[PDB]
Amino acid sequence: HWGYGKHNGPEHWHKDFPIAKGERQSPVDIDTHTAKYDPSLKPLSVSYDQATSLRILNNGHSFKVEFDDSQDKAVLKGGPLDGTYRLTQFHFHWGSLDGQGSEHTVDKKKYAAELHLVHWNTKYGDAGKASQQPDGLAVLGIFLKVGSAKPGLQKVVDVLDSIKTKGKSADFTNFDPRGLLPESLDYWTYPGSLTTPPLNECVTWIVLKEPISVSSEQVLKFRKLNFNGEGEPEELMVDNWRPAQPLKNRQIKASFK
Ligand SMILES: CCCSc1c(F)c(F)c(S(N)(=O)=O)c(F)c1F
Ligand SMILES: CCCSc1c(F)c(F)c(S(N)(=O)=O)c(F)c1F
Ligand SMILES: [Zn+2]
Repeated sequence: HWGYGKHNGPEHWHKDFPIAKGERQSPVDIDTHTAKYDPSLKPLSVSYDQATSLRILNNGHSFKVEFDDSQDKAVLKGGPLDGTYRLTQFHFHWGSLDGQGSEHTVDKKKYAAELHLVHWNTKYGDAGKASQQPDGLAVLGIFLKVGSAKPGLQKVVDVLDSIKTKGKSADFTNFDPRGLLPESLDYWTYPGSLTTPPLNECVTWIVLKEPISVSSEQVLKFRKLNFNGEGEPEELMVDNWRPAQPLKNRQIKASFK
């Protein structure tokens, strides 16, 4: 199985998923000085008022909150996107210590963690079929820095003890993902990929400029999770991030400055 260790981590993924060495892999370093301000980009429209979270689970590579995406309830549009994308899940990537954890970097800076709110293009009817298309998914990426607590994250942090090992899950209703957003929706965008196997090149990335702050106690709880299933050797779930990949011919566009 793929993972993040020395023997099954990012440098090994290309042997099962050759698109790892593709032309539009993610994440990337965002060079804020070469990114092109595009005055034609729209404001992002984040419409999460009717979101319905359902469950939270530890899948062995992160923890994920899944939403009811069977109706048009929590949708992303505007910005660089054509059409309408529906929120299906969010998850995080984070480090073994505060100076690393994010997948995207900004001028080579790593953040403590990165939140991925994952949406699929409604013209493809559902998430799996969307992941097979070059404009199938839109992932809103938000950086986490350690400082003051994010009140809206606490409901997530407080349930993680119940999903410590791979395969555990719990009901998780009435979680409002609006409480995980920073004030500004200024963003960078570029065409890329899933950052884990199968690494499909199906993602329009929209990475917010403004990080959210979370507390040390909040991120500490992420680090208590385990990659392993209950009954296997204990390997804390930390450093579940893919390093920056070559930008190749791509431009990163900015909605601002
Ligand atoms: C302890 C030995 C691990 S076996 C293995 C592996 F090495 C990989 F690199 C992969 S990969 N190419 O998906 O990382 C894999 F799926 C594996 F099962
Ligand atoms: C087939 C799509 C389901 S798999 C998946 C995913 F949904 C992501 F959001 C990501 S991410 N980490 O790019 O947001 C990912 F890497 C995945 F592999
Ligand atoms: Zn992710």
